[PDB]
Amino acid sequence: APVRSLNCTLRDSQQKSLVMSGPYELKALHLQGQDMEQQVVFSMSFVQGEESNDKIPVALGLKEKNLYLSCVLKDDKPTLQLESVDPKNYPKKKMEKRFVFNKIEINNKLEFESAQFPNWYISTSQAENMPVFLGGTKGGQDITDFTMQFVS
Repeated sequence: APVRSLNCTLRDSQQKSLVMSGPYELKALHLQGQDMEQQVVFSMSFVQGEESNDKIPVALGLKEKNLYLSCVLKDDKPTLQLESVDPKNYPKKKMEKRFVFNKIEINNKLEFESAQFPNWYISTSQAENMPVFLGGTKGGQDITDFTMQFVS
C-alpha cells in the first residue's frame, strides 16, 4: 500500500529547535513563543530497511515540500544535505539509501543514524544558529540526541 507518514518536529537534547537556513540547509537555535512558527515541520515516512524493536528506518522530508534530508559523500566525507526530488514519485516505501535514517530510541531520546554511513548521526552544535550536520562523533561537543513532537 502507500508509505505511511507522520508530521512532526524535532528538538535537540539542549532543547534547540530546527529552522531553515537558506534553501538547502537547516540550523538549530533556541526558540520559544511567537518565533516557534519558524520551526521546520517534518513528514517522517516509515520506509523499507533493516528494523529491530529500537531501530526503525525513516526518511525525513519537509512537510509539503519535495525536499528530503540525505547523506552523501562531499569533498570526500559523509555529509548531510537537503535534496530535491520529483514530487510525483515521493514519498515512497522503497526510499534510496542516502535518504534513510535509523531512528534509534535510547534513554528516552532519539538518535538518527545514517543507514548509508554507519555510526554517522544527525547532529547539532552547542552554539546557536549553526548548521545541522552529519556527525561521526557521539559523547563529545556534537549533540546527537533529540525529542520528537507529533504535529496535526
